[PDB]
Amino acid sequence: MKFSRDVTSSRRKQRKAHFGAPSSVRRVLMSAPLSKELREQYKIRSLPVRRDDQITVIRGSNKGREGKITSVYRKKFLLLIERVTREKANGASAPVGIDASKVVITKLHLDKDRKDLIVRKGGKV
Amino acid sequence: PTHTSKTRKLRGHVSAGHGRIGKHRKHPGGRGKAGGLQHLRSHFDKYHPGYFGKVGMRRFHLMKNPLWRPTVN
Amino acid sequence: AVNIIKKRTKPFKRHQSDRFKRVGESWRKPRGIDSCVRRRFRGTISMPKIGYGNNKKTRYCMPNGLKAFLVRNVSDVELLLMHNKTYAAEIAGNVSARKRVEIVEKARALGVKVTNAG
Amino acid sequence: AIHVKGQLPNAHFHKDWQRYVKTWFNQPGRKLRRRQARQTKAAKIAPRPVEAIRPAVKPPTIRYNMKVRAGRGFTLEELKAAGVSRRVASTIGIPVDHRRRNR
Amino acid sequence: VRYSASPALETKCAKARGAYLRTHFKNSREVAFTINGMSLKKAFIFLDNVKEHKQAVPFRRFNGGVGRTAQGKEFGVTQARWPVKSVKFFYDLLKNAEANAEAKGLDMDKLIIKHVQVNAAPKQRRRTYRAHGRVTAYLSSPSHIEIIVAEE
Amino acid sequence: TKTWRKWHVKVNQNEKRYAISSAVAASGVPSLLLARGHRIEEIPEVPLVVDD
Amino acid sequence: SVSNDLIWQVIRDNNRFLVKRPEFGGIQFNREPVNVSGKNAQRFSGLCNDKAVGVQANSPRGVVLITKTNPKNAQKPAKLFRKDVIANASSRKTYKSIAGRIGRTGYRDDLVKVSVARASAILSSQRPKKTVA
Amino acid sequence: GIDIERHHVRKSQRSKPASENVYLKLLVKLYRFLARRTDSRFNKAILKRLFQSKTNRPPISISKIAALTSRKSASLEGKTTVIVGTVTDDERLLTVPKLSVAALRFTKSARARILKAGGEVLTLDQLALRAPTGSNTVLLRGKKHAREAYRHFGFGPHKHKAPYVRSEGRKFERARGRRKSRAFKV
RNA sequence: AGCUAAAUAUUGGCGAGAGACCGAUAGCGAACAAGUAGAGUGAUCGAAAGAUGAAAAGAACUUUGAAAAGAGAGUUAAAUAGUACGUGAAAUUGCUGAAAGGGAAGCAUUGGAAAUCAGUCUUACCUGGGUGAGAUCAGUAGUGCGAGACUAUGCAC
RNA sequence: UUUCAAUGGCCCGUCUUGAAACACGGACCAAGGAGUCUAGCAUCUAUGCGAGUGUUUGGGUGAUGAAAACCCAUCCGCGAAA
RNA sequence: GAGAAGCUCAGACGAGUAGGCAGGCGUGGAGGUUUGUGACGAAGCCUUGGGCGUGAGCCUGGGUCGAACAGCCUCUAGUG
RNA sequence: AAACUUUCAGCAACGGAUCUCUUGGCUCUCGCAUCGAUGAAGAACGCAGCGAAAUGCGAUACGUAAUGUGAAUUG
Repeated sequence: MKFSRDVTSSRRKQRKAHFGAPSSVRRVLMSAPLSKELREQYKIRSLPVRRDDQITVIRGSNKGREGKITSVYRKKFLLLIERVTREKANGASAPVGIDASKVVITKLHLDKDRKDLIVRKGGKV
Repeated sequence: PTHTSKTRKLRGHVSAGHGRIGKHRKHPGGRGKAGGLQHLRSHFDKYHPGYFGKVGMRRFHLMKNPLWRPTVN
Repeated sequence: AVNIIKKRTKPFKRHQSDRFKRVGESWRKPRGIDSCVRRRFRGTISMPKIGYGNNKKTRYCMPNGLKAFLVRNVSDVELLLMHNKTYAAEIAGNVSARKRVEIVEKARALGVKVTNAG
Repeated sequence: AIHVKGQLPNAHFHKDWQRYVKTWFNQPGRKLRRRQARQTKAAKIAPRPVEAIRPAVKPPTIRYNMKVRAGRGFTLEELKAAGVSRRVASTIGIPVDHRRRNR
Repeated sequence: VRYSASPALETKCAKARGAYLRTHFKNSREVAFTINGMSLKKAFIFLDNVKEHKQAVPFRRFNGGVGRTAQGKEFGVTQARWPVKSVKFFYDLLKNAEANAEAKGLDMDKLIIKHVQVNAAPKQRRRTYRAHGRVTAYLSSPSHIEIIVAEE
Repeated sequence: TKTWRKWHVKVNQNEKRYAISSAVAASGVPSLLLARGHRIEEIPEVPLVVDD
Repeated sequence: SVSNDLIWQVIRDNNRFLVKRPEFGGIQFNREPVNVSGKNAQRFSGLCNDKAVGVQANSPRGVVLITKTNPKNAQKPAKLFRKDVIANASSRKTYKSIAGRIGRTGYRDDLVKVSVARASAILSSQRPKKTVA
Repeated sequence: GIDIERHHVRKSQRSKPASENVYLKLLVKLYRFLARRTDSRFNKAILKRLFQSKTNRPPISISKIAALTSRKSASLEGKTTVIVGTVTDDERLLTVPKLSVAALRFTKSARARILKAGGEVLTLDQLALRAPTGSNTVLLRGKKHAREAYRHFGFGPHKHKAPYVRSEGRKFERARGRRKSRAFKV
């Protein structure tokens, strides 16, 4: 149960904030859990998703599909992963968007900002 | 509550308990207690005698604190 | 539950419901100042009256002498363990087929008749 | 028209009274606001007493002259008798009432 | 899509339809009623005769104020007309149904029009101007037409 | 609808205390707890008092 | 203060084990574990009466006798109820055991017939099904 | 067709209390059996008064009980008094005698004064235990017309009843129609 | 002649937390590019209009047609979801099937004709009784004092 | 359920002494659609207390999480005298 | 025993506008309760099938449908 | 006997009711005090790679400087 007077339990307000959040907020919103090995290594439960990230799908029809995040569609809260597509009528390939919470990261895209974020969150590198 | 009101029982009855002849028109005998000396006299004189008229002498700026005197037996 | 006799089997349709589609067949008491139905003129439709009431001993009983008790689950069916010869289970329409199978099996085990089995 | 039992009606609602209706839905909020304000005042003036010392006076009517209540401030004669200057009384928290006199 | 009825073999029938066709619904209904139940070739011959005024389409339901001709005695009525626009829409649909039957490989010698139906499409609205500054509706009555042909 | 509708209802303090006392006495009756729907079949004692 | 009549007055029209249906003129059922007759009556209600008897279906076979203990344990629901289980023997033996433990002891003489009937119904429900396929 | 007059057909009495008090229901249940299985009219009177409303069951004071039970030609020394209602305390009675009173309910002051004076207080079920047929019991009821509504009831010309006024004093129904100096008197 | 905080008001503005309120003819006029479209010279007046699908995967290709489109196909859990898209009533309309009809129809009572629906009882308990196996029951009797009740154990086999 | 046969059956609502009326409204259907709330008064009923009765003008537990529940003092309203 | 608000026996009676009273049916929301119903299909809708009640209405079979809904004791109203 | 008309049912139409949702409205409560000649509110005209509306902006024109986050915008 929430107690803070600055915390709103209104469903209307919560939905408005979620569906109207800007790109910076949506980046934090689109977060994926780390694998078990990554959890031991970095002492971090989950991180926001990013491009060039190796993930495997846990839910949905494309379960057990390993791939690297090719793009992050924050406008639609979707992740476009490599080789995760479906055939259109004419034979072209249309990528299938996957929610961030439905995938688990198996290999981070390490950089200065990513390492600084991990250390800031209190995790081993 | 509303569900125990007479209005619920009057649903389906056209006149709503106010009659077909006399109906429930707006004020048909005036507003308030007007007419107590002309057409409400039969009610005023029977149930509120002494309503019209002046009796006694006025007292300007009456203050009840000097007159305060409750009694005990 | 023996020799069940119904005084009237017609459903007391509302006046002029057969003529106007905006007028439903659900009974409404006519309250017109010139209502021939209310005045009960010869040849007009009959109005529901307390005299049409059926015998208290045979009231609410189905032609088989039972009363259709609505049941929604196996726990509801178990309520008729002792009243097997007076109540018959009627499975609720919103009950899924998977739960309806269990309801039918329990009713068969308890001997309770099912009005809408299968 | 009047045809029922009881006293004659006396309702004073011949004006636009509906635009000047005062509700009290903010009563618990006002109570909390006043409590918070006096708690803040107590904290900011600590360790000084929250309420200043007040004199004991007799109400001015026969209806209440047998009781004792709290006055506004101590008279100059009372302050002089007690040995407190009128200028120092305010500094040390003693209210001064120049209008009241000791008869 | 869903058709009104099909109580026959689905492998020996062909279908055609046309939606929101700007032709008179009443005239299309009369043409459909007349051409229902006849063979495809005789239907084409009859439609050509209606084109050339050799034969007429009887008006049985929407016949209010319809003129009388001697060509209605074939169908036993007095009121008959020659709806050219409706006949052409039906001719095109019958040709499409024939093409579908040819694609299906059906025997195009016993093809009989088993089903034909006309429904009222949503009305297109225009305005006409009346006396004393009045504006009044000038709606059209388009038709949905479906045709099923099958072996006899 | 107007805001000045009588939303709040006043009850005498004695009546409120009567209702609270009745509720406490009812809570002390094991049969009433079962009737209200509390699963107290295996409870050791009613009223149930635990250590400080 | 608190009596069986008072408890019945409180729970007669509002309690967990009462199933009320407006059909057939307002019928009622009682689902109390210590109520054998199944009717919503104070005499047959196990929540009030100090001496109460109930019959339940034993798993996987048999019946269970529910007997309220001494009234001194009314404030101790853990010890208030007594469970008895019959062996997988003849129905005649089960009825005789129930009659001995209910009627011949003077516990509830008016409930022996309904207890035997409920035990018979439970056993007749538990008997194997002659599936006519 | 039958020509029968129906005037006193539906009885205008109460067959059960209008209240939902469970304890009053238990008292009614006990006295229904008592009145039905006994020939004493005391039990029937108690049962009838148990149905009565609050306005039909006025309170009675201990001073009134003492005054009624201490009459010279009364011979009421140590017998029980029965009232179906509330027993109130009269503080004007400085010394309370020893009284045995049975009532539906007692006020705290009245019960304390009765107990202090060596008397006893019993409920209706206790009274039924002591005197099942109401033998040697002084049955009383409070003054029914002491209510404020009865000083207004029957108001009219020359009825000398209290009018419904919003205040008191002059300028409130003490003018024409109430004195000879202003047209007519009442 | 003059100044002065606090307790007080606040259908405007800004920020925040809620609701026994309304659920698209409701709730603000405006849930939608609403004081917008549009009307009047002008002051002013002032709407209507929410929902495919989880994801466009928004129907490749063949064929008929001038085309719009149709028929095959294809996607989908669903096209009884195809953008004229959640479900999809009534008024009204077409086809099919049944019935009736001599200047109204509709209704009520009774019955015929045609169509249609349920009544599975001889489940279950029990008397007699052919074949059949089987740790064998009451009466006994031993195991918190009299006595009624019962679980377990040896005889009774 | 449909239809047939015999008998009976005037179009509903409304004003009205009187409506089938040559009196008025009603072409059809869907959705909406009219005794509500408040300041009082009167009767009756229920509840609590009772010569008393009324905690919420206000103050406290208060900070937690508190428009709630709970507690608290002096006045005051009505009644106890006309 | 017979939801004592229960059970049981007997007698008489039954028109109704305006109007009065009582007991009930139905709708939206709230508290309590029902190891309550439900994607193995809730609500809604259609129905040339069935059942109950004098009636307001309710339950159910068969289709369509896709995400919530109901019984009982009370509270409440922009409730027919 | 057809056609026609009427009634019902099954499919297909017209229409958008019912059901379920809702970044909306309404109401209540709490907190705050900040427009302008150093040019306000409002109006007009323009600004994007493809832009009429809304939002934002002003020839430095869906904007520049500075700070924060850290791989996107998306048709």
